[PDB]
Amino acid sequence: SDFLVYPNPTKSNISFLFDNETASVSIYSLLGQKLIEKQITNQNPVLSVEGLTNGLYFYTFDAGSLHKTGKIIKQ
Amino acid sequence: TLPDVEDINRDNTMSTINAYYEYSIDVKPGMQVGENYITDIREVTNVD
Amino acid sequence: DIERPITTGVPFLLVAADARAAGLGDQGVATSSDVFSQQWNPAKYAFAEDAQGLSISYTPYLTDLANDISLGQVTYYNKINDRSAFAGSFRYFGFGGIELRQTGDPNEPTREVNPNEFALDGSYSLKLSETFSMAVAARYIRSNLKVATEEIDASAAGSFAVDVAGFYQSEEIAYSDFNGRWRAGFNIQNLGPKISYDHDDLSANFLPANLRVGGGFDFIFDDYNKLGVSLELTKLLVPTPPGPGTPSQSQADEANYKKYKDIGWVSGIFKSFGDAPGGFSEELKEITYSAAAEYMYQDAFAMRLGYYHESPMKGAKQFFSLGAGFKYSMIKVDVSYLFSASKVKNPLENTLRFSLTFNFGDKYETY
Amino acid sequence: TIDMRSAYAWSLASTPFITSINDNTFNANSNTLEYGFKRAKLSWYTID
Repeated sequence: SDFLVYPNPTKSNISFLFDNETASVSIYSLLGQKLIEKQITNQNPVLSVEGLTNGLYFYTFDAGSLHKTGKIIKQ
Repeated sequence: TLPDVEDINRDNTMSTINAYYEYSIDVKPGMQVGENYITDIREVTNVD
Repeated sequence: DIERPITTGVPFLLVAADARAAGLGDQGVATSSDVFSQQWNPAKYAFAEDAQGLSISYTPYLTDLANDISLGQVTYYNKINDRSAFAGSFRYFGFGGIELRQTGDPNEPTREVNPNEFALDGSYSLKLSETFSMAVAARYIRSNLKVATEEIDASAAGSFAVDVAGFYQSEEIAYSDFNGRWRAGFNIQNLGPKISYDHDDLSANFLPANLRVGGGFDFIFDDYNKLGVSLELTKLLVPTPPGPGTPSQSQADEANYKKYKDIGWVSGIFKSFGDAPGGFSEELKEITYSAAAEYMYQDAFAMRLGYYHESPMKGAKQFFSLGAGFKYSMIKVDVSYLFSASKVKNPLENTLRFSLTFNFGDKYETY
Repeated sequence: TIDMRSAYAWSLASTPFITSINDNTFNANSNTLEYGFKRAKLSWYTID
C-alpha cells in the first residue's frame, strides 16, 4: 500500500493508492506537457484519462515531499 | 477467461428496463455527403 | 517552418549518444581519435593512442518529468596491430519500465513492459596508408517500442545496416606561428533494407541512411595546448516525399504518396539527389552543418563549444553546445549541455549528457 | 472521444424494439422461444 496506480493499462480512471498527504497528479502523455492537474485527496483518489487519447502517459504524483513519477497506459 | 453472464456492466444485477433512444443509418450503394449523417467521404484510388 | 520532412525509421540512430560529440555540436566525423568514435567515424579507431578502451555514455530524456527515459551507450574498442582495430558499440534507448497491473493488492503479480530500441554494431578499421584508414561496420537494429495488448502485436522489428567510413589524419605540419594538423573524414551510415514495424511487406520504413563529410585543423601551442576547429556537413540519403503533388484532389495526393513509397533503398540512394521542383540552389538546402572548437590543456582538460544547424524547412534543430572533459588517471569524464535556438522544443534541452571512458593497455604512438 | 471499437467489450444483444415499446417487429415482447426467432448470425471481431 506504499504507492499504487492500480489499473496501469486502463480505458478508465486511475485509483492512485498512496499515503494521507494529498496529491497533485499531472499528465503530459507522449510529447511535451499537457498538464491535467487534478487535486487527488487522501480518500478520493480517482482520475480521469478515459477521454483524452490512447498512449503511454507520464504522471508526477505529489504527496507533498513524495514526488513519485511514472508511466500509465491508456490501454 | 470470463464466464458468459447476462450482466454486461458488471454490477451483479441483470437489468430488464427498455428505456432508450434509437438512431439509425442506411447502408446503401450510393451514400453521399449531406444526408444520412454522412459528414465526410474519403475516396482511396489505388491501394497496394 | 518544417515542410514535408523525410520519414525514416529508427530515428534514435541519429541522436548523439556520447558527451564529447554532443558538446562539439553533434559532430565527431573529423575530430581527434576517440573511444566514442563508432557512431560518427569508426575509421579513426586505427589512430587511437591507447591499446583498448571502454566507454559508458548516458543521455537523459525529459529529465524534469521522468527519470527513466534515457539513451545509454556502451562502446569497446581494441586495436591489435598498429594498422587495425576492432570496435563494438551497443546503443539502448529505453523508457525504463512500466509495471502494469489491474488489481489493488500490493503483492499481486505485476507485468513489466519496457518499450526499448537498441542498435548493436561492430566495426573493423584498417589503416591503409600511414595517414589514411578505412572502416566497415555491421549493425543490427531492433525496435520494441510497442506494448502488447488485445488486437495489437508488440513483436520487435529488426533490421541490418552497413557503414563505410574513411579517416585521413595528416602528420604534424609546422607553420609560421604554430604546428597544426589536418584531419578529414567521411562516413556513410545505415545502408540496409527497410525496417518494417508492422512485419508486413507493404508498410516498410527506410533506415536513416546518413552521409557525413567533415574536416578539422589543430593549432598546437607549446605542444601541450591544442585548439581544434572542426566543420561537418551531413545529408540524408532517403528520398523526400513529394509535397502538393506532381500529377479529384485526394487522387493526386494518394498517387504521389504511393509512387514515393514504392521505391527501394538501393534506388532511393540515387533518387535522393533532386526529386524536387526546385533547382540545385534549393536542393543544397538539404545539407545540415555543424562547427565546433575544442581547447585542450595538458591533454587532460578539454573545453568544447559547438554549433549545430539544420535547414529551416526540414528538421529545424539548431543549437549551441558546451562540453567539458577531465582525465584523472585513466578515466575521462565528459559533460555536455545544450542551448536550443529553434522554434521547436528540443527534448535534449535542460539535459546534461554524461560520458565515462576507461582506457587501458599499451600506449601507441600517433603519426 | 471515447473509443467504442474494442472487440472484446461487445457481447450478444437482446432482441430490440424498433418503433416503440409496443412494436413487436423482432418478437421482443414475446415471453417464449419466439423471442429469438428473428436473430440472424452476427460475428464481431478484429482480424488478428
